[PDB]
Amino acid sequence: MMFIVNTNVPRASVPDGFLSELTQQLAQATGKPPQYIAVHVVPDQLMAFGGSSEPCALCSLHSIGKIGGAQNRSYSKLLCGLLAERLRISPDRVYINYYDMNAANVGWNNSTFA
Amino acid sequence: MMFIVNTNVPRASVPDGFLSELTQQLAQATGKPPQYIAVHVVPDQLMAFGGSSEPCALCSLHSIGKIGGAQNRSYSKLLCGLLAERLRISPDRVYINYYDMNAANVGWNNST
Amino acid sequence: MMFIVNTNVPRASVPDGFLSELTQQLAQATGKPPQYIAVHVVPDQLMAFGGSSEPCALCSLHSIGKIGGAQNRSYSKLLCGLLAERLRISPDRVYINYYDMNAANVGWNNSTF
Repeated sequence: MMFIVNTNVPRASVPDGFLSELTQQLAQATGKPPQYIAVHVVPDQLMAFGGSSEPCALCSLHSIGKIGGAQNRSYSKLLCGLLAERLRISPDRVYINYYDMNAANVGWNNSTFA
Repeated sequence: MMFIVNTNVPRASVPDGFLSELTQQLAQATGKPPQYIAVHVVPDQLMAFGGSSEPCALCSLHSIGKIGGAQNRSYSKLLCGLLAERLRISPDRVYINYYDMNAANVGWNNST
Repeated sequence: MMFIVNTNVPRASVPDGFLSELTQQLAQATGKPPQYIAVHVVPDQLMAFGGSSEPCALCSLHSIGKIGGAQNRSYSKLLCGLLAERLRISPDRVYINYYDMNAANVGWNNSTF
């Protein structure tokens, strides 16, 4: 599983420990063991949301399964909550794209997961 | 809706106002209200297009609907035109990937 | 075809020829002429893989065709081999997402394919 956050919040506002927090909370919310979980945060980006350059984030969560209607609602509350508390980004200036990956289309260590 | 541009053009070649321009043009071209449009530009990238390091761009347009055959053609003309006039990138060195997102797979404001 | 690598390896550890090597190897592996292949490498990223900040990569390969079960297994070998030799990333710390793109959903040169 992979979680990516792109944000115009400066690097200095990302707390020490944020990646660890994300890895642990995602493991807890999805049930995936943390060992299979990757996390990627990209600060200081040039972006706009609704024409405004106030703090925002564009994110993506890729997973083989564990994606659907109810789950994604629950992840969006979790992740917007984390972005608001830790990076001070308003939840209405966050988008998160969810991707249910086919195991045949995910490579890892010289093979795929199919 | 979100539009992302990754390019090897340096930051100083991105005009002031380019993100506002993109937002307004995408609203006009797609009919989405501008308040739902997010834009993201990433300059100074390490990339190659066809083995060459001359100016290029790799882009993505994600939208809940408003994606399809004719529409994507029309967006590619708009967007390549913008990248050419504004960033001086040749249209034959631009790729744009279009994604029709399911509303159930887009989170926003604590929900989907 | 486009291939993107995001990694926490610093920019100075990415060999200057890496982008061209990727282009050429992908052309050979997929049969796409190299003039159609774009490559993008993003170093110095803030990332973790399994909670650990040791070298890792998150990658994507997008292509109109040339994507499927067997092909993707083959590309993962090719690309883990390259990342291991050139960026010294362990292959068990690489994810690659593969995307078979509809030609209608790829723009290029003012139109789509």
